[PDB]
Amino acid sequence: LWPKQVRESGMEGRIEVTDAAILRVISEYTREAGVRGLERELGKIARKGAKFWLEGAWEGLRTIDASDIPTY
Amino acid sequence: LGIPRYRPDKAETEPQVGTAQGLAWTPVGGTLLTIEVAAVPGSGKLSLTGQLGEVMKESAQAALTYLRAHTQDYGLPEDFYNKVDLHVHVPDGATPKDGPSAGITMATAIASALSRRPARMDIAMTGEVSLRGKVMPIGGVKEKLLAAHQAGIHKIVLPKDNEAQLEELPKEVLEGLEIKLVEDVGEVLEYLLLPEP
Amino acid sequence: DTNQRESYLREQMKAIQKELGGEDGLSDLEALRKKIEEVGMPEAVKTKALKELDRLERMQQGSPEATVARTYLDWLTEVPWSKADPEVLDINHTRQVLDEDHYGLKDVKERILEYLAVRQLTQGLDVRNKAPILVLVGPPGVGKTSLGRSIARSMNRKFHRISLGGVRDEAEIRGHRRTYIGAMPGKLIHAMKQVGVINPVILLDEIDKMSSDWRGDPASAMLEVLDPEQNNTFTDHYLDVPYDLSKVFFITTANTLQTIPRPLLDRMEVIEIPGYTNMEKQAIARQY
Amino acid sequence: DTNQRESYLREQMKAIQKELGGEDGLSDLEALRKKIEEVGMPEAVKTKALKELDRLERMQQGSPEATVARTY
Amino acid sequence: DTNQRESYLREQMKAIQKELGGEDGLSDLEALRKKIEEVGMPEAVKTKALKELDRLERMQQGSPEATVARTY
Amino acid sequence: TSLGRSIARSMNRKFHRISLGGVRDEAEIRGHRRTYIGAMPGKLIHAMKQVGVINPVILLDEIDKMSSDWRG
Amino acid sequence: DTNQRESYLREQMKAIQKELGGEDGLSDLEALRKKIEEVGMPEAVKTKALKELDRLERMQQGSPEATVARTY
Ligand SMILES: Nc1ncnc2c1ncn2[C@@H]1O[C@H](COP(=O)(O)OP(=O)(O)OP(O)(O)=S)[C@@H](O)[C@H]1O
Repeated sequence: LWPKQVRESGMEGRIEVTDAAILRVISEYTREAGVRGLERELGKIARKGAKFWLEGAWEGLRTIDASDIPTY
Repeated sequence: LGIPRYRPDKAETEPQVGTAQGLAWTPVGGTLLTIEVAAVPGSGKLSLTGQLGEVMKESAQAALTYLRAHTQDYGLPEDFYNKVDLHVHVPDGATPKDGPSAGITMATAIASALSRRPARMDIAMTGEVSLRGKVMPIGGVKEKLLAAHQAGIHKIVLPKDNEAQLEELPKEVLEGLEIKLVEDVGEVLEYLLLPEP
Repeated sequence: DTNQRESYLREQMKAIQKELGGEDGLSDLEALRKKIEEVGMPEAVKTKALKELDRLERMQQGSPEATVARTYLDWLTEVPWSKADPEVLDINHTRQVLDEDHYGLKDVKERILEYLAVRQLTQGLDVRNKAPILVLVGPPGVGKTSLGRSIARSMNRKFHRISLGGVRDEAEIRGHRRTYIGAMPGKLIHAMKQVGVINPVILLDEIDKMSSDWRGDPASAMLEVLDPEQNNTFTDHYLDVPYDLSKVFFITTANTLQTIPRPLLDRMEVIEIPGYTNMEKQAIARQY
Repeated sequence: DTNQRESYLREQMKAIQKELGGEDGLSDLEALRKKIEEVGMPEAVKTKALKELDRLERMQQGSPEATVARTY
Repeated sequence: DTNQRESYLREQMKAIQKELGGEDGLSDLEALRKKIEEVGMPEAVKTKALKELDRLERMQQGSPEATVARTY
Repeated sequence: TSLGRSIARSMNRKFHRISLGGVRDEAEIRGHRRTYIGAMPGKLIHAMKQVGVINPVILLDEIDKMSSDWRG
Repeated sequence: DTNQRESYLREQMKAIQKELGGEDGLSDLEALRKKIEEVGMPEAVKTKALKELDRLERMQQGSPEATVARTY
């Protein structure tokens, strides 16, 4: 899904992702008994990644963390 | 302009006994569904009045279950529920937002009857009641907020459990507001009536 | 011999057409047949344009085709095919434009900047087209034309507005049965005609107040235009060659989060705009 | 005299209109036909394809007689 | 015979509306060329007056486009 | 009636209460469709003829129960 | 002789719709008619069938006199 949704929203995949957050994503951010809202939350990953990497870049090659899940 | 088509301010609109400020989000505009319920000795049969549907009646009984858990808060005897037949009008008796977002407002109308004492106006409420008498987080928080402040209402009632959505609110909006946050149905219903019993 | 033959044919049908109709249907036949060429045309539109001229040249003084086909030719020419303004893909230009547009709920603006931060990235033709429609939900009267037009001037396209308050048929999302006069396209086509490009921006307002209880279902017909590979293939009953409509930015004001259809409750991001605060509106009026 | 001249000139403009309508409309029903025989259709299927080929040869620029047959 | 006697009968209706028929679109015919100059000097009404000047010139009882140009 | 007469003569203009409520089409309002037979003047243009200037005062009478035969 | 008389006039007018006039749906109603006159029905059936054959032979555009009659 992260290769899928990150490749489908214009981005090459220049920024990356961990999994200690994605367990917190599926536990705290989509309480559906399916996977579609996980795809939506990964959409918003792509969105906020494109913004905070495009409105001014604190780093050029980053990776999203479980410590900044609320931040993202 | 002409004659003022409304009041100068919704800060004072004569706080009545049984007026419950309905913070729904209607299609065209955001309204105050100021619904009413009046208390009377009766038979216990909850009167399904004012175009009630399926979830509204059980929301009313959800209110009275919590009230039956908490009779002392609202001036209520132990066996009052078997001798009250409460009537209600719902403008848009079919739900506009298709949800009981005015569920605690329906509860407020019931208890504002059952106190026979003023539920204060001008401070508008929204949220869903629970069988355990708790305020469940409400989808679409800011719509209810600024529906109220669109009607100039300063003080808005919203779930405690949506303190999470509180920080995401814009920092030019709450400065004219104050959002007292409630997690159960008791403290919301206790604040919006000054004489709760 | 052959080019003089075809030249004589064209000039003689033009001449005897002008001599017997109402100056070619109130100058309008030759007006549209030279307004075909000043607009850039796709080739199917040239073929259809000749057909519209044919349904008009069979009678420019007799059957309603003298008027409906004339208006059909007007629709083809008035809607500028193969015509696109040099838009500007930009972000902080838009940030300062939504600064000069007044205060705003301002939550919306980061959803906007969010969307357009995706719209700078490179997969595909311009950017790869997997996005919600970013539906505005709320009342009337809040700045669903203000920030809409502010975004329009921020990215430099043709703003317009098309309310959809209760369209009963596909026949006002398409045309009516364009064999009789009175058949007219939808107001969507009226707007797309009225803007001078192929590829403007838009507000879509009042979709939750739609009503559909007949054979032609406009909800399907507005699936036929909201979906991106479809408006470039969408065609009226009035028109016969699909318009190049697919490169569009598109916001949408609904007013109910519920009564909007579930096959259009996909592909959407709930932009909750309620009313403003007192102070917001006071300064809105007070300095704009 | 007025009605006969109106009708005769109406006659030539209709006739050379049919000329021009046949001249500008081409290579679409042939697109239908080369789409017929590119598809491995059975005999009943092919003779109904011929049935809606014969449902063509009508007025087609905005007329319901054969345009729905063309889309068909 | 019913159809063509109807056609020739309304043709004599047109002819008696034309020779001995003074009350027709020919009644206002003199007022037209009398008042083309009282149309305004702005281009909006002057252009439409001059384009109806020639479109009107046909017969005002039987010709179709001449009646709309006549009334307009 | 006398109301609007006093309006236009108070504004030194020509009042013309015109029949627009109960017109079968856009035919006494927007005029009947052109290039062929079946047309009558618009009552707005009746009043615009009936005033002599670029600046009148024109009634639109009884617009409450409007209906029209044009699809529009 | 009378029934065959009305029938001879029937296939004559069905033929008239058969060369031209939308080719009668490539003799669409004729199949219903020949199936009426082939399969041996009761006579109340045959009378309402013949009067619906008379009720046929009309416009074919979502109308009650031809399409639901074809179903019928
Ligand atoms: N928040 C605002 N700040 C500044 N100007 C505004 C704002 N809202 C509206 N305007 C201006 O007022 C115009 C329309 O005002 P509105 O009352 O918002 O009407 P409207 O927005 O078109 O109704 P909706 O909400 O779009 S259905 C806009 O085009 C702006 O010029």
